[PDB]
Amino acid sequence: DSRIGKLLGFEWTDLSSWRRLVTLLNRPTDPASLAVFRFLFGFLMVLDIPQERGLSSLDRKYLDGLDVCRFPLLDALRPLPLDWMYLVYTIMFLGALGMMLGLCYRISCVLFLLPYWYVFLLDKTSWNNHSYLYGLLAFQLTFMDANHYWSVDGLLNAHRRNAHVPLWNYAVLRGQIFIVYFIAGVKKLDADWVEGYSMEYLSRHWLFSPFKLLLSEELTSLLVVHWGGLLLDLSAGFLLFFDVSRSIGLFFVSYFHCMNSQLFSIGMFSYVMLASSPLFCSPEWPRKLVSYCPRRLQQLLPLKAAPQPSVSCVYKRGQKPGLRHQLGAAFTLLYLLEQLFLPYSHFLTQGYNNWTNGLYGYSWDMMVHSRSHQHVKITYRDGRTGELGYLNPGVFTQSRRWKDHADMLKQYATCLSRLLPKYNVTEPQIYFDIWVSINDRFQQRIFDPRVDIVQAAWSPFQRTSWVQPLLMDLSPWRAKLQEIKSSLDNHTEVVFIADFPGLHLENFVSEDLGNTSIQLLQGEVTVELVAEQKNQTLREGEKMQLPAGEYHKVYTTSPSPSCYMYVYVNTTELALEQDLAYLQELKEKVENGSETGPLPPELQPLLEGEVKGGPEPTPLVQTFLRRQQRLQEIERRRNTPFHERFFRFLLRKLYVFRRSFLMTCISLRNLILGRPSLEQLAQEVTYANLRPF
Amino acid sequence: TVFLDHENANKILNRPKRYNSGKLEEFVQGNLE
Ligand SMILES: C/C(=C\Cc1c(C)c(O)c2ccccc2c1O)CCC[C@H](C)CCC[C@H](C)CCCC(C)C
Ligand SMILES: *[C@@H]1O[C@H](CO)[C@@H](O[C@@H]2O[C@H](CO)[C@@H](O)[C@H](O)[C@H]2NC(C)=O)[C@H](O)[C@H]1NC(C)=O
Ligand SMILES: *[C@@H]1O[C@H](CO)[C@@H](O[C@@H]2O[C@H](CO)[C@@H](O)[C@H](O)[C@H]2NC(C)=O)[C@H](O)[C@H]1NC(C)=O
Ligand SMILES: *[C@@H]1O[C@H](CO)[C@@H](O[C@@H]2O[C@H](CO)[C@@H](O)[C@H](O)[C@H]2NC(C)=O)[C@H](O)[C@H]1NC(C)=O
Ligand SMILES: *[C@@H]1O[C@H](CO)[C@@H](O)[C@H](O)[C@H]1NC(C)=O
Repeated sequence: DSRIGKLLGFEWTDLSSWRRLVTLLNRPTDPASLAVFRFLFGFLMVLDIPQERGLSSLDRKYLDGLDVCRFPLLDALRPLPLDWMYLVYTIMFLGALGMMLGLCYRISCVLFLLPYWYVFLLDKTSWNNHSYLYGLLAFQLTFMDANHYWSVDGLLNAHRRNAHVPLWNYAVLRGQIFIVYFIAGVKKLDADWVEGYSMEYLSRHWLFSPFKLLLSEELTSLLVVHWGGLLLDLSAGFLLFFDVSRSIGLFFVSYFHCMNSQLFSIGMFSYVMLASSPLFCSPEWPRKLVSYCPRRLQQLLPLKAAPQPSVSCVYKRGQKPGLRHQLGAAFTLLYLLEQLFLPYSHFLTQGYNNWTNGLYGYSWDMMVHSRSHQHVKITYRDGRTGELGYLNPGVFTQSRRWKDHADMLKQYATCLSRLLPKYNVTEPQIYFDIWVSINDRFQQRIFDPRVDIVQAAWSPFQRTSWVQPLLMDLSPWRAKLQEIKSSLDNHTEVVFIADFPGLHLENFVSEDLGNTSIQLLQGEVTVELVAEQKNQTLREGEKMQLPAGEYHKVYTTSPSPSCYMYVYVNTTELALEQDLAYLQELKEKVENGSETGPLPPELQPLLEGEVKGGPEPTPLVQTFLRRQQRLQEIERRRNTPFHERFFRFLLRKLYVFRRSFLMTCISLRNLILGRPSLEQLAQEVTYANLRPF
Repeated sequence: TVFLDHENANKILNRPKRYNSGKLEEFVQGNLE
């Protein structure tokens, strides 16, 4: 009767003692909403396994005989052969179907949970918040009794058909969703989100077309996308909980998730969140929905009668709670506390720290950091002869996330140290030099260019000594720099550099890039030309014209970091564009009737459009024909009705699903009944890749 | 492909590969990245 009891759903005296707390957390509750959420989640994960987990592409990621560098959380973990991996994914699929239909629920939950986490821990390059969320939900649902309503196991066993469920089954889920919002809200209280730097180019999408009718683009890119997102993230968890504010909250959250689904390529995250949002509503909403339907429909939909007593709920008459109830309450408290604590657990595991905090995936800081890399140099010194060579930046790797984390860099360095000796190299020493900019700052080194990563010292619980600090002092420059970016022509381009004392940068301007110039914005630098071995000393506000086709070095010789810039124009591209414009002008003149004189023989193929019975076209002619063909193809693509696009989308997805199924079938046959002749394998692999049409 | 020449190793001003430039971590690129 108390107002607080009505708003929060419980009275204070229920928390006075441990027994009353257990009774509150194990009170009867209706199971319908939990069952509906179970079905939706199972369906979404079943649709997700063939697409994002990578079963469609698994035959060229774990291929036998290929030498690749893996990034497992523990170095002990190693992938199995391909066939056993296909079997593991089959077990995942069976578990997901079991969860969807509610058949042998606990075994299904185990069969989905264990393989999912095995795959998740096997590769740190595939971590994202929407995968950690699926893992957590699978872990939670393994203990919740979601099969008491609308489940085949309900038909099989009468005692678990339309029965009561304890309240904590809901509570944890609700809490989880709240955390997923609220932590994000506090994570986005950063200087790079409240000021409009992150996701600055997301305001041009056509879905924000109506908003531009009332506000300018610059304000639309700060008020709506950034502040609106922060307010929704902070407030949605509280809005959905209270009865008065539930409707507006549901409407806003649904709109937010639909826009996220269309804007991004998150995948199934938005749909899962939409499925989870109604869970804050009353636990019996599907039943009242089923009641308000014609009797004919009710003959096929789930039951409408009241739930029966269960053995997994504490009923007041006084009943002494057993062991399931106490364990449930303790699990709820401990799990929620761990979920709150883990995102801020970065002060213990300092080894994984970087410019950002910890590995991505378990922090809930979604879409608050953009990185733009400029160059990556991998140098190696042979330990026997002393020769110095350079490797390709991304060799023996399948992701590009090793450029931003120290631990992954160490693993990659050890992998190279183990694989290179197959290429006539003795015990090598590897140095890395990586340029990266976060949220449009000066491009700076992330790893020290003089430290041997192979013999460097790294432990998870000690801070790394070879990660350059982020130069926050040059944060305000992001204003002024932007102006320079908008004061250039359609051809000139600019690249900014900020360098630490002592280090030097060696660059080789390509022969194409004539008219390359260097200007210094802050500090003292010295520029050395090695062709004649002459070094000059540049100070603030000085511009130099560097040679093209040779090497130049820049040294910083000040106590503080030095900030400078390169301004360059592609002269070859300019000449090609001018010549193409001249050719197009001549073509138009011939077409419109001007230039009555006979066309050059080289022009005749252009009018004909086909190189038949004549000399091969010049490179300029080939380029012009290619550009014209590309423009025609683009025009044809744009002038396409919606139904063709939808048909192509459906056909592509059908091909992906069919290839997944056939590859799994061949893998299972090979594992079980043995391997047929190599010609048969070739024929079946050819059949698998056949386009459906 | 497993080794790069000295001349081509150091091209800072060369146009960065515009393959998912300015990409946020939370994305399923697909097609082997
Ligand atoms: C891209 C955005 C947030 C990142 C994100 C994503 C991708 C998620 O998947 C999340 C899932 C759960 C919890 C948080 C998530 C998250 O943070 C802002 C997207 C903003 C949207 C495009 C703007 C329109 C919606 C606002 C709320 C309308 C407000 C209207 C005002 C006039 C009040
Ligand atoms: C190379 O120098 C700069 C770009 O590196 C450009 O020169 C511009 O020259 C025009 C000539 O009228 C001026 O109006 C612009 O203000 C200049 N841009 C600047 C100073 O940033 C041009 O791309 C090249 N110039 C030459 C002479 O080759
Ligand atoms: C041009 O000046 C620079 C900066 O003073 C010289 O750089 C150094 O190069 C010498 C070469 O013997 C090294 O011993 C120093 O350690 C370098 N200093 C730093 C701070 O790295 C450069 O050698 C000069 N170039 C010429 C051709 O004399
Ligand atoms: C500068 O502009 C030129 C065009 O004038 C670009 O040239 C083509 O570049 C591609 C690779 O991107 C090569 O495969 C072609 O052979 C080039 N065309 C030629 C030689 O006619 C060039 O890539 C641009 N960038 C640089 C760094 O030179
Ligand atoms: C040199 O290295 C190559 C790398 O493929 C190897 O094939 C070759 O046998 C090596 N030659 C000698 C003489 O060791």
